[PDB]
Amino acid sequence: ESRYVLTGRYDSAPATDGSGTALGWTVAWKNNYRNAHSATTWSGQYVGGAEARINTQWLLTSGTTEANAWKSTLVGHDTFTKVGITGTWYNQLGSTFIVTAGADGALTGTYES
Amino acid sequence: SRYVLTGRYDSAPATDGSGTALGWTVAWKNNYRNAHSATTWSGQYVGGAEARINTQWLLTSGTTEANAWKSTLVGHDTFTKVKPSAASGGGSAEAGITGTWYNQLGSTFIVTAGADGALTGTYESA
Amino acid sequence: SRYVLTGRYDSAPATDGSGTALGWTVAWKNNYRNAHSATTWSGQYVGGAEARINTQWLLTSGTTEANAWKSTLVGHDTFTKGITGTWYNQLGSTFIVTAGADGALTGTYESA
Amino acid sequence: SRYVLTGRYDSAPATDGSGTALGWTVAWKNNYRNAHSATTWSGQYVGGAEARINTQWLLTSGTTEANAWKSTLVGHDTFTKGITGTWYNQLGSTFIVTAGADGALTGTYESA
Ligand SMILES: O=C(O)CCCC[C@@H]1SC[C@@H]2NC(=O)N[C@@H]21
Ligand SMILES: O=C(O)CCCC[C@@H]1SC[C@@H]2NC(=O)N[C@@H]21
Ligand SMILES: O=C(O)CCCC[C@@H]1SC[C@@H]2NC(=O)N[C@@H]21
Ligand SMILES: O=C(O)CCCC[C@@H]1SC[C@@H]2NC(=O)N[C@@H]21
Repeated sequence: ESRYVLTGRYDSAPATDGSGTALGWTVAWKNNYRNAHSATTWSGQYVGGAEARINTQWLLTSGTTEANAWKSTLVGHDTFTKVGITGTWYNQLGSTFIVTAGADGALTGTYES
Repeated sequence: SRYVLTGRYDSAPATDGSGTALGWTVAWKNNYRNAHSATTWSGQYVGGAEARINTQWLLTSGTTEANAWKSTLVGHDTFTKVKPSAASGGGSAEAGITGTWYNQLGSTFIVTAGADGALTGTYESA
Repeated sequence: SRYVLTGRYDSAPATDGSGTALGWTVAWKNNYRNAHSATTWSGQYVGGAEARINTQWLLTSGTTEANAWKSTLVGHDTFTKGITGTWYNQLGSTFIVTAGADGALTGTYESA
Repeated sequence: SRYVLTGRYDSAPATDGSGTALGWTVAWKNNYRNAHSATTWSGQYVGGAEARINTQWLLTSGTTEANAWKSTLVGHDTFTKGITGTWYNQLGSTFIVTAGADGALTGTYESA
């Protein structure tokens, strides 16, 4: 019930100069049980090493009438650590991110809030 | 040139007049170029008299840690539907979203909405 | 109704056709109401036949730590009426501002 | 190396445990340098043992129309030391502020 489909993209040929790896993904907050009529997108980068991390900023847009569109979108920032990109990650809110990074640049997985 | 996109949309939107929430991502790598960055668009599909996809976006570039404070640009794009621009409105979000769109910069957004929440297609910035 | 705003702007902008960087804050408290929140507009002034102030804004409400993840709204406002004057945006809010030689912005904001 | 800041904050915040909404602006010009940009920080003050100011910010650079699409950076800064005082963020930047009884924020900012 708390898990939702995610899909995204990442730079499958990142710079070799110490730069992180650019990526982003989306969750539409509808599953077979619940629907919040909203979607969040996370835009960020993967930073490998001992303390592998995914540092992001996100936009959460809710479906609204035109009259309420001015307040349709929340903005925030999430940092994820692994429990490379493929794997199970957790953020500071305790949300769980299960992800697979295809060789073609695709991000597929699930998110649980 | 053209880059793959993938994303998600609310496949059972509200019926109270609210728009349909959606989002998608482009990694700016194809087989010809790589900008080492990705943009995510978060927004909603609005139907009716003036169909639009209204978005805010975040463009994150790969950077060193010292430069991570400035890795992300923010902006907003409004998309107008050009193929087909004419619609009765039947088909719900899938029909409303599916097709070719252009934003205020003249970029081209070609997307298919289906399979209960999936968005696929191509993006071409101007 | 009306709220105090204060801000800053680049008092010596490039002359290469670039706009003038600026920003201002409204804390949504006046004598009669308090939404326990503040909006900041970050943007640029573009002078011309039809002068414009193009902005992105962040609206942070005071929240508990538990609700801090959803404390901040983001959006964009475009204002129509160099900087000194009365402007209105696409929601019909009224921005009344004075640009000082020091880079200061002072005025009042009234949201539709 | 310092730049003037001005802003606003909620001078009568909720008493429910909520933080204090605030915002401020820096136009990046002083008497020695001008980056032709402005940053606005929007966020809230959280009192207590370890007080903090948690923010999101927008840095808008003056640009020509063609470059306007990339005019604005977005980020988040967390400051540690009431609001009046000397604060530093996670970059090592220094924020020196005075919170006025009228809801004003006045001070100087120095980026790392
Ligand atoms: O309230 C909704 O509309 C759905 C819940 C979304 C939870 C958000 S997405 C950004 C942030 N990061 C998380 O892990 N959870 C919140
Ligand atoms: O410069 C890059 O790193 C890749 C190109 C980014 C183009 C951006 S994405 C947001 C905005 N909307 C568009 O249609 N184009 C720009
Ligand atoms: O609701 C609040 O917490 C205070 C009113 C906020 C109105 C917002 S500020 C950004 C946007 N631009 C406007 O003119 N109005 C809204
Ligand atoms: O070069 C500029 O355009 C002006 C200096 C910008 C420094 C930025 S403001 C946001 C972030 N937080 C800081 O302490 N420094 C950077």
